Amino acid sequence: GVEHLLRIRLTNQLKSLKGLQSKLKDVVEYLDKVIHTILGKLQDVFNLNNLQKALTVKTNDELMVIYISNLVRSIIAFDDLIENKIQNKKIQEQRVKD
Amino acid sequence: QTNIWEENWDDVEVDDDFTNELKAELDRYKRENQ
Amino acid sequence: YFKLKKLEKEYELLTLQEDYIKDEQRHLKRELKRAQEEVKRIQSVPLVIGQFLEPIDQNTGIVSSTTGMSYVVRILSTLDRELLKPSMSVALHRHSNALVDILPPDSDSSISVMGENEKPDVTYA
Amino acid sequence: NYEVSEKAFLLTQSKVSIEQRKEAAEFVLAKIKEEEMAPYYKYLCEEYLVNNGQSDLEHDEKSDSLNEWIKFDQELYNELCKKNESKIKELNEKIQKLEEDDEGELEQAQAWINLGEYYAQIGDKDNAEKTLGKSLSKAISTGAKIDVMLTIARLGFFYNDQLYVKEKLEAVNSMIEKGGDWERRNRYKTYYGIHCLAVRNFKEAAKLLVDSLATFTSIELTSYESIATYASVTGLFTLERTDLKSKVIDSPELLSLISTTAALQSISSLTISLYASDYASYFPYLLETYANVLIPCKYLNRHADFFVREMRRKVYAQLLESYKTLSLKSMASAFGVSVAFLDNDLGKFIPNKQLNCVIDRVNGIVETNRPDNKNAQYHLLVKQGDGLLTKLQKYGAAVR
Amino acid sequence: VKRLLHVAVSDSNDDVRRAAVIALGFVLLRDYTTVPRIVQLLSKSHNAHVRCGTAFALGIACAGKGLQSAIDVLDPLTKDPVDFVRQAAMIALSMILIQQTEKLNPQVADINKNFLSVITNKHQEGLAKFGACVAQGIMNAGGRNVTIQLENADTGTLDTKSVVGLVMFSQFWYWFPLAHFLSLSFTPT
Amino acid sequence: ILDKIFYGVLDQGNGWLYVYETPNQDATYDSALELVGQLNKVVDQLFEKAS
Amino acid sequence: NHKLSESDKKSKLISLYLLNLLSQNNTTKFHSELQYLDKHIKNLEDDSLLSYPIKLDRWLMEGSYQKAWDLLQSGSQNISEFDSFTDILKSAIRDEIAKNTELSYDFLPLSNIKALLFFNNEKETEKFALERNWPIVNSKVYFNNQSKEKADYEDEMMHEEDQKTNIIEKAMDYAISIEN
Amino acid sequence: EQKIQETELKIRSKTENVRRLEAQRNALNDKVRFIKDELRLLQEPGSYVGEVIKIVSDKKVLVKVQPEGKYIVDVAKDINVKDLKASQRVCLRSDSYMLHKVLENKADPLVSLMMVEKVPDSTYDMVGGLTKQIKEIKEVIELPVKHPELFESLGIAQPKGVILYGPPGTGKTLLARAVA
Amino acid sequence: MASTAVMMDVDSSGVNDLHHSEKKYAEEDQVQELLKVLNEISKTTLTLDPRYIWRSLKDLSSLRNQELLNAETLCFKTIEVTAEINCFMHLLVQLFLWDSKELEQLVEFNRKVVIPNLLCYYNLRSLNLINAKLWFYIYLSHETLARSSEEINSDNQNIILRSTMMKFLKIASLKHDNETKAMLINLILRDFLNNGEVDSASDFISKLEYPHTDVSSSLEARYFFYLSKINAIQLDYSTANEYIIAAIRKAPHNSKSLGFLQQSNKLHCCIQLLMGDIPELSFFHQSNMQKSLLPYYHLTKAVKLGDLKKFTSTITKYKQLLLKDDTYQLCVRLRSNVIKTGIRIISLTYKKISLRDICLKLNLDSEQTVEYMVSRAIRDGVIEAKINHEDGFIETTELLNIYDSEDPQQVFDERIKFANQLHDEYLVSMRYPEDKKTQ
Repeated sequence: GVEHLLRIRLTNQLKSLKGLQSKLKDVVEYLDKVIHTILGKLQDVFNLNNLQKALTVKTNDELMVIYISNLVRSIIAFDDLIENKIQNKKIQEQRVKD
Repeated sequence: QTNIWEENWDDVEVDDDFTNELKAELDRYKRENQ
Repeated sequence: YFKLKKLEKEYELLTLQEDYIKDEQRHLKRELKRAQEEVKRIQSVPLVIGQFLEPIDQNTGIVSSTTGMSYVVRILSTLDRELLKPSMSVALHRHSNALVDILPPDSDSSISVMGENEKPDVTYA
Repeated sequence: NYEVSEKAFLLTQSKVSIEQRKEAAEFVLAKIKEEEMAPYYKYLCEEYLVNNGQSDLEHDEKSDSLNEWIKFDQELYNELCKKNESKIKELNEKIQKLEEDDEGELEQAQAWINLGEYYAQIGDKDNAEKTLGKSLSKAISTGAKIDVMLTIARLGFFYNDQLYVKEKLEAVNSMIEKGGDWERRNRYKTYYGIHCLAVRNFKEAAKLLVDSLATFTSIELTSYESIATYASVTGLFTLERTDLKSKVIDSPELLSLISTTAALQSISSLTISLYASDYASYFPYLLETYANVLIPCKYLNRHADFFVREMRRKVYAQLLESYKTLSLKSMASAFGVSVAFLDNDLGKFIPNKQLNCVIDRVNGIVETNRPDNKNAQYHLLVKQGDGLLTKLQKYGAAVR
Repeated sequence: VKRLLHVAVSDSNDDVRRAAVIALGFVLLRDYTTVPRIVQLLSKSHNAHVRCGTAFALGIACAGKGLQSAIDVLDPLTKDPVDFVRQAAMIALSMILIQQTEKLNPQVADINKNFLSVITNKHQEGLAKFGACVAQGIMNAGGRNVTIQLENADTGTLDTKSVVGLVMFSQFWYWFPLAHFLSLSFTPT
Repeated sequence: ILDKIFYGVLDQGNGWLYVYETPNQDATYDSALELVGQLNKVVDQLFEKAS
Repeated sequence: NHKLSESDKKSKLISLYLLNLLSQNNTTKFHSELQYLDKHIKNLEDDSLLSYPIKLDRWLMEGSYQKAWDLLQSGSQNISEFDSFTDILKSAIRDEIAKNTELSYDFLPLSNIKALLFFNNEKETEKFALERNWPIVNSKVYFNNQSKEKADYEDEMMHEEDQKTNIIEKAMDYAISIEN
Repeated sequence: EQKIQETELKIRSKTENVRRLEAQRNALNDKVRFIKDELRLLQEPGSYVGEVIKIVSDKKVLVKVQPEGKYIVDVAKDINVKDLKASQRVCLRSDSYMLHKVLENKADPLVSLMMVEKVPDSTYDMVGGLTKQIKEIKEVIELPVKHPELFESLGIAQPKGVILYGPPGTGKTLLARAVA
Repeated sequence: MASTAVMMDVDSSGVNDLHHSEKKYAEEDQVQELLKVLNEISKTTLTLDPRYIWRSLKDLSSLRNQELLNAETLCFKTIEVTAEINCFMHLLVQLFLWDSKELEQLVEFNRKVVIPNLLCYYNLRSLNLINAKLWFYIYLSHETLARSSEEINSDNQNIILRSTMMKFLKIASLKHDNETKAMLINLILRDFLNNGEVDSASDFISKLEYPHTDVSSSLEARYFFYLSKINAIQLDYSTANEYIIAAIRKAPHNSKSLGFLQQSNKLHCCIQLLMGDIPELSFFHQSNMQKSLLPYYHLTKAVKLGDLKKFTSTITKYKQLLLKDDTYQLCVRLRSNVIKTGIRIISLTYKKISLRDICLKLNLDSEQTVEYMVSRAIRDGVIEAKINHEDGFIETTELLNIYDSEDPQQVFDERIKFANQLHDEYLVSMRYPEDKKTQ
C-alpha cells in the first residue's frame, strides 16, 4: 500500500548542518540560557578536523585502483551495441529485399 | 630492417661485449697488473 | 525579408516540436519506472515445485512438474541462457503455470532421499 | 634440413673462423650433393651473399667472399632437375595412380608427403606446401595434420622463418588440442619455443622450451643439444633463479648432456659460476659463453645484446644488485676491473628504467630505493583507451 | 501544452493524464496538424488511458477535418485490448469521419462494419458496441447530413457551444446521461 | 630467497651489505591490463565482423 | 618577393629588433619571427648581428650565459649601436641565473654569486639579492625560501581532490545518470 | 533583406534536437510497450507440450500428451497436416487442446541390448600393422561401402556381412568401428 | 565512351538533381564519392568537347570553353544551372594536372569562375561545392614560384586570395558557411608556413576549429597539422602533438599517408624530441625514411645520447632536409637538453655527486659554466638536484614519491573524460541507425 505512495548519495550529506546548526547555538543557548559539564564532555571529542596526515593521502592510493574499471565500466558499452546494432541495422537496412 | 625482432629500447648500442672482453682482459690484465 | 514571415515563422512550430517531446521524454522515462516496478512484482510464493527440462527459446521452455506434468511454459525474463540453467529445480507459477525461478537447493524427494553419513564413522584399514 | 639451415646460419654468420664459414657449407657442399638443395641453396647462396657469401658458380663469385663454398654448379641443377623430375615423375603417376586407383586417401596423401619432403630436401618452399594442402586435403587424420607441423616446421625453419608456420603451428595445433597427444604439444612447444624464439621466447616459450625436455627434438627440424642449448640459455638468461636453481641448477637432462657437447660448458654452467657469484670469472664466461653460444646459433646471434647486456645487467640486478650500497670502487675496483667503464654501462642502467640503483660517480657510491606501487598500474593505462581510440575512431569510422 | 504534457507526464492518476491528453486537442485545436505526430508518442504507450486520451483530442482536432493519416494512427488503438479504448477510438474516428466517407475514405466501410462487427460481436463489450453504435450514430447524426464544427473558418472563429458537448461528453462512462450535449457542434451541410 | 636478491651492496672500507623490503604494491591493472588488453582484440575482430 | 629594392642594415635593424625582441623577452614571437623570417638561415647565419640572438638564445634560453654574456660585451653591434639592451640584457640575464642560483643553491658565497653575476662589487649583487629579497649573512647569499610558496591566488582549484572528482563522480554519475 | 534570411538557419539548425528526441522516442518508447508487452503473457493458462501419436485426414492430430493420455485434436492453422509427424513435440493450446505450435520432436534410439550407437568413431591406424586385414576389410567393407557399384560394375553381390578370424583382443572393436 | 564519362556526370547530375531536390547529403558525399571516381574516365577529349554541347548553351559554359580551347562544336536556363556550376566544380576538378598543366590560365578562370555567378548566393545552398583547396590547390602548384616575380606587387593575388578567402571568411557566416573555411586558414597557415608568423593563428584560433562535424577529418586533421606547427614555435609541444595526437590515423589517409602523413609524422617525431622523450622509432624506422624519419632517428640517435657534436653533425648533414622541412629551427634547443638529460642519469643517482664529478661530466664538457650549466639545468627542473659551491657538492634529490596523489587520478579524469568517450558517442551513433529506421 505504501508502494502506492511516493510516485544513491546526496541526502547523506544533507544533514551536514543539522546538529551543527543548533549545536553551537545550543551552547550559546545554555551559554546565555544560564547567562552543564556534559557540554565540556562533548568538547574533548571535538579534537576528535585538522587531523589530516599523509595517512589521508593514502586515500588516493586506494582511489587509484578504484578507477581501474572506469573504462571497463563502459568498455563493454565501448564495444558491443552499435557494432551489433549496425550489424542488426546492416541486417535490417540490407533486409529490404522486395 | 627485417620485420619483427624484439624491437624497442632501442637498438641499444654496439661494440660492447668484445669491448668488455677487451677490457675484461684489460680489466683482469689491469687486475693482472693488480 | 519577405517570404520568411510567411515561411520562417512556421518554424516556431518546429521549435515547439522539440518542446513537445523532451516533456513526453521524461514521461516514458517515469512511465518506465513505476511500471518497471510491477513487471518485476508479478512474482509470488505459494508455488508448485518442478524441474526444468530445456528451453524452447528465450522466454520459452519445457519443465517438469513434480505432479508429472511437463509443459511449454514461460519463464523469468530474469534468466536467459546464461543465468537460465540446463535443468533446474524450479519455482512454478500455478495456473499461469510458468517458471518463477530456479531453485539452488534440496535433495530428498522420491526417489527416497540420499544416504548421507557426513563424516562417516569408519577409518580405513 | 636441420644442419642445413644452421650450417647456413653458421656460415651466414661467419666472423670468427673460416671454419665458422668453412665447416658448415663443407657439409652443405656435400649436402647439396646429398640432397638437391639448390633452389633455396640458390637463395641461400643469395642469403649470405653480399657479405662473404659472394662466391657462387651461379649467383656471384667475389674475392671479398671469404666463403667460396656458397658456390654451385649447373650440374647441381641437372642433378637436381633429374632428381627433381625423378622424384616428381615417380610421385606424379604414383599420386596419379593413387588418384587412378582411388588408392587410399592418406595413402594418396602418402606420396604427397613424399612429394612434400623433397621440397625440403630440394629447398622448395613450394609444391610441398600445395602438396601439404593436397596432403591435408587427403587427411582424415590429425596424424596427417601432424604432418602439417612436420611440413610447416620444415617449411619455416628450413629458412628459420617466422609466423605463418607458427600461425600454421597455431593453426595445426589449435585444430586438435590432442597436441599430438603429449608429443606434438612438445613439437608445438618446441618450434613455438623457436618461432617465438624469433627473436624472443624470452620469458615466454623458453619456459616451454625448458619445460619439455627431453621429450622430443626432431632430427631434421632440430637436434637434442640444440633444444637443451637454446632452452637453457634463454630460460636461464630469463627465467626465475628459483626455477633455474630448481631446474637448471641441474636436471638429469643437463646431467646427461653436461659437457657432452662441451659446447655449452658455460650457458648455465659458467652461469652457475655466475650463479656462483664470482666477480670476474663469469664476466669472462660471458663472452666465453657468447661467442661460443650466441654467435654460433640461429636466434642466439640475432637477439645478442638482449642477453649481453641483460645478463651483464643480470649480474648487476640480482648478483651484484644495485648495489643498495658499498662504494662503487669496492665493486668497480676491488673487482679488478675498469672503474669508470664498468660504471658507465652500469650507470647506463640508471635510466634503463630497471635500476633501483642510486649511483654516484665522484664518491663512486651506489644506493637503492623501494619501487612503490608503480609497477604497472596506470602507466600502460594509456595504451588501451587509445587502443579503443583506435576503435573509438574506427567505430566512428564504421557509421557509413 | 508543455505544462499539460508534463502534467500528464507527471501525474499518477491516468484519467487526469487521459483528460490532460484530451484537453490538449483544445489548446491544440487550431493545429490538428501535428496532433497525430503529437499523439504519435502517446499513441504508443504502456497505458490505456494515455492511449485512451489520445483518441479524443486528435479525434476532436480533426473532427471537422481530414487526415486519415491521423485516423489510421488510431486504428491500432481501435484494437487496443481494452474495449473502452477502442470504444473511444471508435468514437474519435467517427467524430472525424462524418461526411468523409465512401472511397473518399474507403476505410469508413470497415470502421462502420467494425462497429457492426463489434455490434455483431457478443465478445465485444457494451463498452465496445456502445461507442460503435454511437460512433455509427455519430456519423449518422442529423440524418448523417450534418457536420461538426468549431473555430470555423466559415466564420474563421470559435464557438464555445461547439466545444461544450465534447467536454460534456468527456466524462460519460463516468456520468452517462451526458453526451446529448454533443448535439451542439452538429452543423448543416 | 625473497626470492631473491643477493643482495645489497658490499663495502671494502667497511665490510657489509645493505637491505630493503619486499611488499611492493597489489596486482591490479596487472590483472586489468590483460582484460583491456584482451577486450579490444576480439572486439576489433568484432568490428571486423560488422565491417 | 622584395628584390625590387633591398638593403643591408635591414639585416642590422631586424638584428637589432630581434635582439630587441630578445631583450623584449618574448620567446615564441622572437623565434616565430625567425619563422616569420622569409629566408632564414640564408639570411640568419650570414649576419653576426642576426647570429647574436639565437646563439645567444642557445646560451640564453637554457641559462648558461657565459660566452653569450661575454659575447655581448664584445659584440660589434653592442660595440656599434646595440649597447641599448646589452645593459638591460645583462641584468635581464642575471635575474634568471639569480633564480637558477636560487634554484641551484640555498646558501651561496657572496663571491660566487658575484662571480656568477659577473659583478665587481658584491654590494652590486647585495642590492639584487636584497632587491630579490634574499636572506643573507656575511659573505654568503642564502636562500631559506627559494620560492614564493603559498602566496594568495592559485587556490580553490587543486586541491580539487574530491570536489573536482566528486563533480567528476557527479559527472561520471551523470555520465551514468544523463546516460538516461 | 538577408535580415530574416539566415533566421532559418537558427531553427534550420534546430532540425537536430528534434531528431535526438526522435532518437529518444524509439530509445524510450520501444522499452515502454516492450516492458509493458510482457504484462499480458504473464497471464496465461499454460502451454501443453504434446506427443503426437499421428494425424488423419481429419486434420485433427492424434496425440498422447506426455503426462496425459491420447487425444485426437485439431492443429494450429499455421501448420500442415503433412508437415506433421507422430511423437511431435508441439505447443498444444492448453485448454483448446489444439496445436498451439510445433516444437522440436525428440528422437531416437532405444535399448534392450539391441541399441544403436550411430556411426561410431575410431581410425584404423590405431591398431595399425593389421592393415593387410584392414585392406582386406576395406576391400570387403569400405570399397563395397565407399563404391559398391565397382562390384556392381563387376556385377556381383558384394559382401553384406563380414568375418574376421584370428588373434583376439586388440581393441577388435576398433577394427570394426574405425572402418565403420 | 565520352558518353560513359558523361553518363557518370549524368548520373552525378542525376544526383545533382538529388541536390536540386534538397541537400545533398548524398549529392555532396556522392560528389565526394564521385570526386573519387573523377580519376577514372577523365580526359577532356570529347569529355570537355561535348561538355560544351552537353552544357549548351550557357554563357559561362561558353566562358569555360575558353578553358576548353579546342575543337568541339557539334550540337546537342534551369537544368543547366548548378550542373554547370557542378561542372564548374568539375572545371576545377578537370584541372588537377588532370586535364591541365598550367592552371594560371585557370587561375584567372578560377576567379572568372569563382567570382562570376559564383561566390555569391550559395550560403546554405552550395554546400562546400566550393573546394577552396581545389581553388587554391591550383595556386598551390603556382606557388612553386619563384617565377611569378610576385608579381604583381607582392604577391597581391595570394594576398587578395587571403582576402578572397577572407571574402569567404566574410561569407563564412557560420550558417554552415564552414567546411572549406580553415583550409583558407590552412592556406594562410601554410602561407605563414611559407614566409609568415602564424600568430594571427591565435586570431584564427580566436574564431574556430573548422566547426565542426561535416568537415572531412582530413582537413580537420590537416587543421591540427598546421595547428600543431603553430604550437611548434609557439613552443607548446603536447598540444601540438595533441594535435598530431588529434591528427594522424584519424583522417584515414593511406594514399595521403605516403607523402603527406610523413610530413605529419616528421613533425610528430620532433615533438617528443622537444619533450626529450624519443619514442621507439623501431616502427618509425619503416614507412618513414626512406624519405622522412631517419634524420629524426639520427636526431633520436643523437638525442638518445645528445652528443652536441655528433648531434650537430646530424643537422650538419641533414640541415638541408631539415631546411627542406623547416625543422632546422628545432633541435638546437634539444642539444644540451639531452646533455642535461644525460646529466640526470650521470648518477644524479647518488643523492649528490660532489661538484667536480658532476663537474667532471662537464669537466668532460666545460668548467664553471658548470655553475651555469647546472643552474642552466636546475633552472627548468628537468632534473631535481641541489648544490652549493660553498660546499662544492652537487646534491641530487630523491626524485622519490610514494605517490598516493591525484597524479594518477588526473590520468583517470583523462580516462574519465573517456568514460563517456564512445559511451556517449554511442548515443551519438544511436540516432543514425534508429532514426533512419523512422524514415
